[PDB]
This record gives sequence, structure tokens and C-alpha cells, in this order.
Amino acid sequence: MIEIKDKQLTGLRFIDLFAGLGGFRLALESCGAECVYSNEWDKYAQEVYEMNFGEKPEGDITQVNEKTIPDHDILCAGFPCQAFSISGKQKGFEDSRGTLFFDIARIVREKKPKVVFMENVKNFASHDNGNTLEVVKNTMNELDYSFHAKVLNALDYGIPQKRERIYMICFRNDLNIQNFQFPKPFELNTFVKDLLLPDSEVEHLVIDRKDLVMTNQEIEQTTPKTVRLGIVGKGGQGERIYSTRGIAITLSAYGGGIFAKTGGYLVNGKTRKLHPRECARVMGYPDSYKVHPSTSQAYKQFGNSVVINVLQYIAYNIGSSLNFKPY
Ligand SMILES: C[S@@+](CC[C@H](N)C(=O)[O-])C[C@H]1O[C@@H](n2cnc3c(N)ncnc32)[C@H](O)[C@@H]1O
Repeated sequence: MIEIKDKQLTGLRFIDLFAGLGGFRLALESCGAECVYSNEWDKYAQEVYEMNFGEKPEGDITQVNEKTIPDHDILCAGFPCQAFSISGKQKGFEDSRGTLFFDIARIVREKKPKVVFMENVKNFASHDNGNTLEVVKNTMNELDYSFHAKVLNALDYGIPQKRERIYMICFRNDLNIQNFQFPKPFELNTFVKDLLLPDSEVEHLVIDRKDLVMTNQEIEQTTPKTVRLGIVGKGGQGERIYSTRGIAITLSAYGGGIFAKTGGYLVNGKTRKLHPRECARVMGYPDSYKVHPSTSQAYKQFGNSVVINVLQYIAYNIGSSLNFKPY
């Protein structure tokens, strides 16, 4: 989490949908915006949320009437990707029913926020030979919004982890915003080796194996790439060893293998899995954030979340365009 100097969104209100851990909340709250509504149905997630923020997000969203959602200026939603059963009139609003995205849209159509802010996985722009994107695009256009989207990788914004995701930023057409742009990349200076806790606190994550094979020499200088040092078992998902002097591999919420959701790292002669705290850090989160007591849920929650840093940079640029209005 990089801390922002110029608080561009002071005064502007927002809502937290599919809140999860509340990554969007931390990101916009660092730019001065204030939260007025939160929604998330996962029991284990609402718990870690009220632990930090003090409120229990509201329950199941498809049961919430849109006329009961507070006036707000920005709508945040890191929603789950689903295929659409669209054999209808080209693309559009109605062709959304049955999806979770539909809930976003039904809320936009009635509350008209100035901006709509979303994110999804890297292979979203190509899902179903192009028609998943198309639909989200044509639905926004119908509700009278501009549509900007680009794929960014977290190793380009100060976080050492390979991780491409798609960010979508929409502005109502009546605000006439034709100068917005995505953040520029910068050289990386923090590496996995810098995020580790002292060995004492991670002994119980060490995993010994006799079928361990070292394919490469250990790296001496830091690099902005993932460096594979060995294999365990067959050499597939969850059975690869990476260097602590390169970048961390993509955290996953539901991966398998011996080194399950975090991958395995060579740290001081032994091979271990990352701890939840070294996980928060690789996602951008700050040490003041109280993590969930169960290591299993925490790996799920973190692999599903957002890289804080990248969101902060875009939140700043949003405030920018909105705040530039000369005579
Ligand atoms: C990809 S993620 C959360 C990402 C969020 N940026 C965060 O930082 O964790 C999707 C979220 O959708 C929530 N969710 C799925 N279906 C829901 C529903 N019907 N009502 C409320 N929350 C729902 C999931 O539980 C998960 O918390």
C-alpha cells in the first residue's frame, strides 16, 4: 500500500459491492472518499471485515431492492466472471438476467453514479470468443456511460508478483470526461526476499521431501521475473520451487498440489509455503490489517482479492479528470 499525498476524492461518496476483504474500501478511503454501503455474503469474509472496519457487510445481493441503496457517487465492484446465455437481440441490458453483473446494472439504472469501477481476471477480454466483454460494454453504453478498460500487471506498480487483471472504468456521458488515462509503469525495487517474516515464526510451514529435484543454481542478484529452482513430484501445479530473489508467482484461491495456494519458496536451505502475513504483503495490504485466524480461509480470501497499490493509482486519476473543469 503506497500512501497518497494529494487526497483527490475528498467529499465524494462510494459503495462496496462483493466487498470480500474490502480492498476497494482501503484504496478509495486513502484518497478521501467515504463509504456508505457494503455488501458481501461470505460468513468468513464478513467476519474479517467487521474486525477491521467495524461493520458487518449486508447479506445476499440478489435479494436487495435497488431503491434502498444510499445516494453515492462511485460504485465499486470486483465481481465474479460468468458466461451469459445471450441468444437475444444483439447485446444489451436485458441479456444480463441470471448473472451477478445484472445486479450492478440494475443498481446503476436507478442510482446513476458518476463513475462505475470494476475489475476481473486477465482472460476476461477473451472469454467466450469476445462476447462476455461486449455485453458489459453495450450494457454500460445503454445506461449512458463511457467505457475504458485495460489489462495491468502488478509487477509494474511496485508489487513483486506476476499478476495481470483487467480494470474497467466508466464515466456518465453528461460529465464530458475526455482526458482520463491509465497509470504509467515504474521500475521495481521490492522483491519477495524483502517481505519474509523471521524463520522462527514460519517453522511449521516447512515441507520436507525426498523426491525434491534442484534444476537450477540459486540466483545472486534480484530480478523482475519468476525464477524456478526446482521441482517436487511430477513438476506441475503446486510442485515447483521459486527463488526469494525474483518475484512471487500468482496467488490462487483454489489451486492444488503440495505447495497449495502460495507456491513454494527456497528460504534458508529449506522449502516452505508463504505465511498469511507475507501473503497480505504480496497483495499490497498494510500490516495494520488484522488477518483471519484460520490459515485456510486467509489463503482463499487473499487469492481472491485485489492488489491495493494498483487500485490507488487509478483512484487518483479518477479524481483528477473529475476535478478538472475550466471556464
Ligand atoms: C472476486 S471477489 C471479492 C473481491 C474484493 N475486491 C476483495 O478485495 O476481496 C468476489 C466476492 O463476491 C462475493 N459474492 C458472490 N456472490 C455474492 C452474492 N450473491 N451476494 C454477496 N456477495 C456475493 C464472494 O463471496 C466474494 O467475496
